[PDB]
Amino acid sequence: MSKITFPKDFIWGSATAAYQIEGAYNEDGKGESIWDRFSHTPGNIADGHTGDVACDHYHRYEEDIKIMKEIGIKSYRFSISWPRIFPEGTGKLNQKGLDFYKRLTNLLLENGIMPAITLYHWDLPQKLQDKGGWKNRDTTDYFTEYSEVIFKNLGDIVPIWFTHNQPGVVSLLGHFLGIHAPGIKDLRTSLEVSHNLLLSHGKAVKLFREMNIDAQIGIALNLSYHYPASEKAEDIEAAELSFSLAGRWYLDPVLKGRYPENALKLYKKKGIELSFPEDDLKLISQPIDFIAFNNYSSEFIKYDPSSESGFSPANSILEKFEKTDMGWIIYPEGLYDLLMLLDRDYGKPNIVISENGAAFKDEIGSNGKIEDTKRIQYLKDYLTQAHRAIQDGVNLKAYYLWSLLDNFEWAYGYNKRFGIVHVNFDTLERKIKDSGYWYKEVIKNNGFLEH
Ligand SMILES: OC[C@H]1O[C@@H](O)[C@H](O)[C@@H](O)[C@@H]1O
Repeated sequence: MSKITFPKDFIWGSATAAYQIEGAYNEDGKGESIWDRFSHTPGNIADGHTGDVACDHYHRYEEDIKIMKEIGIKSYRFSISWPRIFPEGTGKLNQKGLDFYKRLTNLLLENGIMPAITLYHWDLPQKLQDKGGWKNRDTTDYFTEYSEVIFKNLGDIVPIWFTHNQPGVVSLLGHFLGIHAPGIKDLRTSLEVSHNLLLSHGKAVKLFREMNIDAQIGIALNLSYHYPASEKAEDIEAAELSFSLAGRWYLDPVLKGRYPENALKLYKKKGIELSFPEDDLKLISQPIDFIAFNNYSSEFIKYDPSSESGFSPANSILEKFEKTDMGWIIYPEGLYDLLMLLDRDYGKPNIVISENGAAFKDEIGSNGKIEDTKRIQYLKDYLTQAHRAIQDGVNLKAYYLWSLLDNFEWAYGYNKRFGIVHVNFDTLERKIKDSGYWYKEVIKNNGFLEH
């Protein structure tokens, strides 16, 4: 037996996103977002599910905060719905939308919970999409004007700020694969969108500094460790390319002020040679108080000479792993290896785990309990590896469990449950899962026992 104890001031949190939990999609003057439009189009979401009602958090936030206080989370990461603030993306401010998040933040503080705000978690106002969306560079200024309203109203009571959540998913799934809003399918557009997402991050950070906000700001990137299939140089180079086309396409601009050259080479080979102003990468790499990342699984990559990419997943390795209800492999060591790479490659930054969690099939037993043993095991195993990285010198400051509530899992709808709290989407009843009660004790004890 060994006792696992995290650092004295370690921040234990849980995370949600506005569109995934709030509902009230057309109430109090809120403007239509691209995810309203995407969800209302048949064939885009599993089972025709929508985020129209979701968890109805807009009306039940007081119950959800009381649940947060029972579990004892020290920080709550949520996102603000831009179209609740500016229904047209710019123009007239909707005070009613503002007052919602002002109230929500105030009750969180009154309940001893530290708020942590994501400014952009994919709900772009549809009016801005009608003018090109993130393909239009003007949208990066509209985002900064919206951030200024939030910074002015909440900046000096919210200690932790995330500009963007997973720009790489917005780019890849929303603008190349087209399976996320706004449903666009064009490689060049998705790369222009990637740049403008990053540029809006840099503009918001610059504004954050110029407003002298007494808080910390960062960005939340989707990151995984990409393992080479072997120690042969061809597989290492293949995994390096895979990473630079995924999370490192955003990591390197943010922390080093340059796109990865090996990924640029590939896009040039495909016929796409990118050209952005010199100062754009300066702006993108504004110093940030921490780097934050969402991690769930790991990749395993092999050299694939006859393919266009030059690499492919090492399926013979991947089939040895257990999988979650999402079909993702479970490999806890991948979180240690990822944390150690962040610490090694980027000058030992302060690091925040803005999301970690797992989806499993949930069952409400005859006792009313949800005995989600596999979810507990996932979290405990991944947290053990995060603790290991801390012992080896990584400046990991916070851990946000995805998610507080079962919610709208984008194109999967309500078919995938990530919560430590079960939500019945027909009755809106909340039931804390056994994983929620486990986390409650982890927080109280600042860790757990390993047998
Ligand atoms: O797949 C589960 C989660 O993926 C995350 O990386 C996204 O930020 C969440 O919005 C989503 O619910």
